[PDB]
Amino acid sequence: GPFYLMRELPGSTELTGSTNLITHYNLEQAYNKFCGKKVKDLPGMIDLPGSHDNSSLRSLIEKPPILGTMLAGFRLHTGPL
Amino acid sequence: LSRNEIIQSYLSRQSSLLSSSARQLHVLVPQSPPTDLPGLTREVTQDDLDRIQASQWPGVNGCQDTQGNWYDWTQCISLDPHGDDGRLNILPYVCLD
Amino acid sequence: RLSTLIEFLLHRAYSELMVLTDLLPRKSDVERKIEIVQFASRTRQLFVRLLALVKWANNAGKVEKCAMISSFLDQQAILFVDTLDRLASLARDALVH
Amino acid sequence: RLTQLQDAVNSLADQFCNAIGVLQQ
Amino acid sequence: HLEEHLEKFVENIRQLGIIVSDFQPSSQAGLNQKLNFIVTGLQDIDKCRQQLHDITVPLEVFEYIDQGRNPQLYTKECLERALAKNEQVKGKIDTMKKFKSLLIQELSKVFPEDMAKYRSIR
Repeated sequence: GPFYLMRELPGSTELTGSTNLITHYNLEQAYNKFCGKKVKDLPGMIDLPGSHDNSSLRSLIEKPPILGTMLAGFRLHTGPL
Repeated sequence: LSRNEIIQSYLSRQSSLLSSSARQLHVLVPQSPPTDLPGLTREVTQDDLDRIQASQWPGVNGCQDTQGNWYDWTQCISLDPHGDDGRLNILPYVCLD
Repeated sequence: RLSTLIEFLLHRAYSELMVLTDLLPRKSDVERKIEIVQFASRTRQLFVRLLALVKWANNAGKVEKCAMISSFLDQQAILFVDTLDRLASLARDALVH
Repeated sequence: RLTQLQDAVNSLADQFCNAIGVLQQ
Repeated sequence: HLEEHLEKFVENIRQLGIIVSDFQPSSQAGLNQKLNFIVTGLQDIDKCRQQLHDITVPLEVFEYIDQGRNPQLYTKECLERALAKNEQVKGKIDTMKKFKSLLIQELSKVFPEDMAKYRSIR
């Protein structure tokens, strides 16, 4: 019977999985740009702007990121050979 | 707890079905407005005592079933509620050895 | 903020490299102080490239945290379903008891 | 009979459990 | 904007200092000295300009940048994993709904009363 049945009815909610997985936060454009970039890197841009990159240097930079001008000018004389 | 192997899942169906199991289903029994002691206040009526001992009472002394076969409490009823080969098996209610 | 602290740390590292180059040119040889200065300059260039990469990461697409939160919500829903199943398991333990 | 009924009720409740488990899996 | 230009100028000054150290004694040591002084002054300027702003990026973003990859790499993989996860839970829910509809049809075939009560529910 109706009594002691259907303890409660939930109602309507928005937060649900949807076919538009991309628009959950409205980034359907970020995913499109990601797919376009995949169909086409930072290291490449750095090697194009300059020369190349390394390994110990990257580790030192990561560790650093985690952590008398006249005399300096004159001190130049090291006989640079 | 992952389970879900086709073999592991298949074992579950057989074990569960075995414990559980054209109508061939028991005759519907309706409302019981006069109970022998509180409902009808007919406590110790001699007809009731005679009926339980020898007459067929649909729910006090047995289960009627359909097709007319009468199964007493001691007996085991074999019936087929689903439309399938497999048949439900009500073991005896009393089971007096 | 954090990029400012990273730039300050890079400037401190550059000052330390300048002091090391001073020591090398002072106690280092002519063909040694130049090499030490070149190494310190390469390290400073690597630090500047790392700072540029940090800026590009602080910029570009700012939805990474949004996607992470969505994935966390999905994982929480899955964990809630698993907890519901385990609750059914403890309920059936109480039942067979 | 009554033990069979209790086991059948428990298996019905388990039915829910295994089905949902399979689904999540 | 201005901070990116200052970083590019610092990178150019570092490249020039490396070239001067690698080349010959003829390169003016006073020139590299003034370049280093101007670089230090510009860094103090890069600082002062960027001393009160933002405050975010508490993520392995630095590890991905130092992991020989750009957001155009590690961030893409993370977004793809999140998209796979969200697509999978939707498949979960859809299959659950399908199984529920199947069992609803079966229980409607079972009892007419249940059909009426689930029609009242719907």
